[PDB]
Amino acid sequence: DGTGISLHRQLRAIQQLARNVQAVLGAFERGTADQMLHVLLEKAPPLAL
Amino acid sequence: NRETLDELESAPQTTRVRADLVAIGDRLVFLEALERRIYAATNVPYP
Repeated sequence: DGTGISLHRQLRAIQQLARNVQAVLGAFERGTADQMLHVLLEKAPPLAL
Repeated sequence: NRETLDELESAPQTTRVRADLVAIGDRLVFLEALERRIYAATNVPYP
């Protein structure tokens, strides 16, 4: 709109997007630790057996 | 973004005070029984 509102809402949009990208690029660090428990339960016989 | 913009204080006055320290596991907690200190003759019940 040619005002500072148009600038500041753009800076609000970039700061919204900076949260999500660092979230999901951090998610595969945790999704690895998710899956390794799901593969260490796939080959898991109980100690009682 | 990355904000982290919470400001710090000015390192205030650090006095020595007879309080009561114990440690419970990893954490280190006061003990306080506030009867003879703040509620002795005040005639208001302890909460």
